[PDB]
Amino acid sequence: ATPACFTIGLGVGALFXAKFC
Repeated sequence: ATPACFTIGLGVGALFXAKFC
């Protein structure tokens, strides 16, 4: 879901977890 599929909880892992963590 492009930006709509950012993820309120996990989204961080996919988004923030993608470069970080």
